[PDB]
Amino acid sequence: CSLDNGDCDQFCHEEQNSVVCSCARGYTLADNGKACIPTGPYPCGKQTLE
Amino acid sequence: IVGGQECKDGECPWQALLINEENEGFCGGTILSEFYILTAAHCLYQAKRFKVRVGDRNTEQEEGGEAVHEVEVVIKHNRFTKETYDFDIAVLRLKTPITFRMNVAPACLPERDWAESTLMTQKTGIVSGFGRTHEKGRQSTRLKMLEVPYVDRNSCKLSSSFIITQNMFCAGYDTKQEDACQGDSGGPHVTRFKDTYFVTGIVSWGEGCARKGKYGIYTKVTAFLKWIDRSMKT
Ligand SMILES: CO[C@@H]1C[C@H](C(=O)Nc2ccc(-c3ccccc3S(C)(=O)=O)cc2F)N(C(=O)Nc2ccc(Cl)cc2)C1
Ligand SMILES: [Ca+2]
Ligand SMILES: [Ca+2]
Repeated sequence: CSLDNGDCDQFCHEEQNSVVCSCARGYTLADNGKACIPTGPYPCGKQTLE
Repeated sequence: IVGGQECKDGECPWQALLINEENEGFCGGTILSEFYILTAAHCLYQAKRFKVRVGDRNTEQEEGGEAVHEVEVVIKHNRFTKETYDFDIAVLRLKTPITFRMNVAPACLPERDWAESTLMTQKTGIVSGFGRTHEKGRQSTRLKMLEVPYVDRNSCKLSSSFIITQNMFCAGYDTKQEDACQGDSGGPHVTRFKDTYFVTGIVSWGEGCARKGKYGIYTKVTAFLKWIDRSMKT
């Protein structure tokens, strides 16, 4: 997790000497196990456009 | 906010404003979810009864995007003391849920270890509010934001006339005339990481505003993550 946040979008943990990414409430971890996808409208921490 | 810039449309959607009986703002807050608001404990001993306004950017004209919410439960940290300003944190449960929309969205709550290692080690954070734009000035009519550098802990312990506890952290500039101020208290201090903003602090206090050799003091959210989680379930 020390190298570019383990390539994680948000939370990064080093379980068993291996990167494990996770996300904040309202987001689901993408298939690649790194990106965080908003589960719906107005996800936390995002500036609003509309 | 002294200095800084005006929050443009949709830039500070997690900002909440505590308003008194006169519908006048006196403190800020951070939207955590549709039912919860994060603020400073000292802001509670600063008004009889109050409500929470979200979606506002200009306290003068009525945009139509603003919304007022009554407070159902006030959860103030039992250890807060006006004597040390330590444990300056409170959580508010609203009577009705907030409707997210343009200018209304929650800031993300981060995990403790990750936040301390990845967020607070960042170069800067962002503070926002409707507070005074000058130490002796008046309450700001427009919502403003300011990028504040994280300050070395030893650096500000030396700069403070008061004890800086482990529940506090400093941010701002030593000599540059930019800082949060009275009226911004209870408001958000967020840190951006890969285009996502996480709440990292609560505007708490400072000796004057934007004064040389002095910094802004904020409640360290990471020190209360478990307390916040518990408050949000009850
Ligand atoms: C004079 O300052 C004026 C008035 C007001 C204020 O009340 N200050 C303020 C509060 C608490 C303590 C203190 C802290 C620890 C232990 C004991 C005390 S004590 C015995 O109560 O003095 C010190 C202080 F200066 N202020 C701001 O809060 N402004 C501001 C707020 C947030 C930020 Cl990020 C930057 C600026 C500007
Ligand atoms: Ca308005
Ligand atoms: Ca200063």
